[PDB]
Amino acid sequence: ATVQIRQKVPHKRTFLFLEQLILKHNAHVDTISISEAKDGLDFFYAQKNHAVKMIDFLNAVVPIKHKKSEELISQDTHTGASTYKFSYSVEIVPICKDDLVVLPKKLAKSMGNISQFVLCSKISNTVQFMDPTTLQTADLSPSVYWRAPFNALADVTQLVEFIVLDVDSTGISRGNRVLADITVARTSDLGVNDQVYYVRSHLGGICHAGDSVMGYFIANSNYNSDLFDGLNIDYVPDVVLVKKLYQR
Amino acid sequence: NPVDHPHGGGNHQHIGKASTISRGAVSGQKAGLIAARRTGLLRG
Amino acid sequence: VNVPKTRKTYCKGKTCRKHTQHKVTQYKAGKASLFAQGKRRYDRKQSGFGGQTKPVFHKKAKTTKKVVLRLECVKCKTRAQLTLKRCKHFELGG
Amino acid sequence: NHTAHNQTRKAHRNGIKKPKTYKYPSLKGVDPKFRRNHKHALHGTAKALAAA
RNA sequence: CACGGACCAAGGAGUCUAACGUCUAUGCGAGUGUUUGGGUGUAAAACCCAUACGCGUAAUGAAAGUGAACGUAGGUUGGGG
RNA sequence: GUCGAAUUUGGGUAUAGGGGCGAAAGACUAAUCGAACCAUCUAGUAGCUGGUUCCUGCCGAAGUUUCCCUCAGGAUAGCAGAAGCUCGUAUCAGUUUUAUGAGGUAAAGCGAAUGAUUAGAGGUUCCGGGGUCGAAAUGACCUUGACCUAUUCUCAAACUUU
RNA sequence: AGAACUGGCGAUGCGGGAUGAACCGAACGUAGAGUUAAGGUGCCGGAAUACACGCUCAUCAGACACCACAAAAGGUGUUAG
RNA sequence: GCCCUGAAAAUGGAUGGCGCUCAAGCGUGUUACCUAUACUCUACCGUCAGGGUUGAUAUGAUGCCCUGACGAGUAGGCAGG
RNA sequence: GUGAUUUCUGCCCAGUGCUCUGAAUGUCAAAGUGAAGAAAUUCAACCAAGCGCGGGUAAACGGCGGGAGUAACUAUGACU
RNA sequence: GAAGACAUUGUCAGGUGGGGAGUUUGGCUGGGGCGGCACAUCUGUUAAACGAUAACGCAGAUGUCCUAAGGGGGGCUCAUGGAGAACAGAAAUCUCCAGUAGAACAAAAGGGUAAAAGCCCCCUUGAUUUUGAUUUUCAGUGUGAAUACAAACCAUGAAAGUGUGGCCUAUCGAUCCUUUAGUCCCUCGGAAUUUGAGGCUAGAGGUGCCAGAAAAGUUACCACAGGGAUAACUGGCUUGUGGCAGUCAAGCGUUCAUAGCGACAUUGCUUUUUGAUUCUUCGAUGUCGGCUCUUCCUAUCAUACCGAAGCAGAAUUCGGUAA
Ligand SMILES: [Zn+2]
Repeated sequence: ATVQIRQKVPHKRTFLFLEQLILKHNAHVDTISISEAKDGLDFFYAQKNHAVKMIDFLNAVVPIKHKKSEELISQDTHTGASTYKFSYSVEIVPICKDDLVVLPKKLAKSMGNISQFVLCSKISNTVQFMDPTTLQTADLSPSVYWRAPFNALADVTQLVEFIVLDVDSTGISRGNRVLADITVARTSDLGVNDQVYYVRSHLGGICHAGDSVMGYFIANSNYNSDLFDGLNIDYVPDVVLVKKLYQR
Repeated sequence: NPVDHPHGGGNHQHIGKASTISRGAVSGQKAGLIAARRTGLLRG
Repeated sequence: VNVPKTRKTYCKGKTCRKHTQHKVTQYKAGKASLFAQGKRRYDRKQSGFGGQTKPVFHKKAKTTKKVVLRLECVKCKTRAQLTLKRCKHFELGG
Repeated sequence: NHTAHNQTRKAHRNGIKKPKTYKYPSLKGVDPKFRRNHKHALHGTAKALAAA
């Protein structure tokens, strides 16, 4: 038997987190070989049992969808019981950890009437989203994802960094985070221009005045996705901050 | 068999989906508990 | 990509017919009015029984758009349309 | 899946023919600045040899 | 050691129509087509016929529209007779 | 197997086809049931099987190109037949010679690239990346990242001068 | 399993390889006479139990290419060097 | 070089068979011979091509006559019956 | 739904269902209202159920896995 | 007696609605199914010295990036090595010498390039308008991309010149629909004006299954038309692997290379098995084992006769003829 782990994304971020945590959890006890592939890998096993054990391990940390197919090796008669070659297709959700997502309309209305223009916030057995403009959270299971799948709007490689010119912390806080009125300037714009951008970020306490932050920039971007073209363009912000670039 | 009932069919004898039907369900779906606010034994 | 907010291009205007100076902007599509002939015909075909009668395109594969620049001559206000390649980022060099 | 057997025999049954050259090839692909003048040169030569 | 056939007789399968393409025969020929109809009849035949209409004589443009001789209807190269 | 009953049975009567009835087998509904029978639409459609009826003469192939939800099929070009038409030995030709071009295969030479070199004496440059967490203020770990000087080995075999 | 060039079979009979779609010869109207190809000439079987020089005796010899199975390693068996 | 061993598979069997041992085996050479629908010559049929003949004889030239070459064929095309 | 009697029927309301005698505008059609216009029309406000939020329910569908630390060494079918 | 302009009923409108209805559920493929995209493309190699040439052959790549990384011009020489200079060393900055490209040219690979196509500096918008011809894939159709001019207008340079994007080879898209730009041109057909709509010429929004349908499963209750084009048992071919025979036999067997066994590698056989194709049967060749019964092979377990041993006898071993 073999399991074929795939993720249809260039930057295999959750895949790299998974191959990091497999050495912590030590799930590679029965691996015959580790073959590479186009965008995932293959684990090979001499029995169906550790294939099911590896899938049961992946289904506790990774949002997956898997099948099982078979090839008849040899039909051995006098018993009627042939032997088998089994192949499992473990496919990860293609939304990584800090990804700008435009959710479907009825899906966004289903999960708590969240805003349609969200970030991803945590990858686990389920996929967690986050509104940046209000501290609002939603959860999407892999089974509900794969009925009508969708891909992220902008990858983590589309991030451009900014300089935090002001933090106004006059927002409403949930746990571990706090809303703000952060005034940022892009560090290809300050030094030549003199203009800024106001955002209601969820990084209202993680970054102070002056430091470098990293986020998406919608105003210069050029998207082609029907979910984004259905959005009201008067309510999509210009900047979405995702993470602080802590220099050390 | 699945012609005869919403509960029918299968390789084991199980209902499969939730057996509390809705109140606004049509005639032919109402096979179970019709507008069940509670279910189950309370304490005994 | 980046483009300057102005460029000296050939103006096809009747009074100019020369290299004048154009202000460039990005072209955004119109509002897709409701009395277009293929909208009146579509509504008349959709009204009734029969369900969805026209195909609804689903299998999208592109991830960018072609950038169209609208160039307005400063002399005679005649406009032209250039097109660039597909890019993911596009701003104007103010 | 692209077997080129019998294709040369099929090509050589009805011959492989030359493109049959003529006098005065077409001036449709030549330089237009030359062709515009060659029109006037031919017209002037005809009008000269007409009244001779 | 693929499928049909035990044998015999009779029946049994590229037809007709509407609109067309190429080629051929015929009639007339910048015209052509009598037969919707009328007259007539030895009576579903044959014979005779007006007006229209179809195609052709002119194209081009989305359309409004415009609409084919500088010249022994042109010059050169071959060309049967 | 059961045999005094949830028993067996006659006659009457009710339920009719996407309907009935079912102590539930998709069972039964006139030898028909995972949707009865009869007539019509109907000579339903089939890129799929089978058949396709006289003789002789002359000429005679293709299983290949391109596109197709295309691979038991079409269109398209090719091969082939028929009708000819303009001419009358021209222009040509699956061929050779002469002159002049293009090639980089055989042969010929050739020596190095790191993984597999049996890696020695080891270097210790401590160069970070990636991921998780991180009111990121400060930063932790999962880690991986370099052998180092000469140089091994008979051809592994990369490549070109001709 | 997949290609390159040519020839062929498919579409093809005839002489030969006992027989065989593809090999050798040679492509076909109906006959007569002559000469040959590929293959053969003890007998079946048309044709030399021809001629010339050698080798081999096998208690499963060997005899028409495709072709219808054969190696490494031995034998002072025999012959030649 | 030849022969033997190495060389084992299941119905009874295959240089085609009988059989062959100074071969009817093997290597090589020289002749003679056998015979295909092939080559050569002749006759006839057909097809194609070229040419002659409306002197005017059966006004017909559809014919008649002279010469040469050729003839395989599935799917298929055409022609004469 | 389970299938006499005896004896039990544990822990989960996150998910999916069902339900509510909970908040009230977040979305919200047709009609109606207002504004611009010559008008066709366009825009805006309001906006019912439903959805979303909040609660209940497992003899409803169903589910019942792991890691670290507790000193000399061990981590308990213990405690964090 | 109750209810009362509310229910009811009629018509529109939103929610719910597998209870029911109609459908669909791509292709390639060493079977199908996963996986992959060999489905639109690019480089080297397969590929066998013009061109053409296949495989789910191999090594990679594309769906991007750039107002400069486009265009013109001017200066200059790169990687690397050596020799020197306070801190300064392996390795900061400066100077000289050698330096045919061993550097760089956005990105795969290949080609190309030295008063450059590289590195700096200056000026710019030829990344423009009009449509034709041509090359590649090719039907000599489309799409994409290039090539050389023509008529304009420009840029740069003292000038000759060069420039119609990127040094070259990839970097992308029809009809219908919507929308923009232009003559402000045509039409709304009884005649007008203004909105509105429809046209013409060029673009954009997209079909990546990339010459371009809008689409989930199951059937062990299944059905039809066919298929040995293709899996199923049997055979045919094949020997990787399964078995046995010889070949050199390191050593072990008490220093006893063979009375026996065991290395590396090595030649080869039989179909009596694992595998590989798909050739025969898909208008059916009845599918495991056992019972029954006959015959054949030898690669001999026993019996017969020999020979050889760390064979004294006894018992064993090994070998020969032998079915
Ligand atoms: Zn102007």
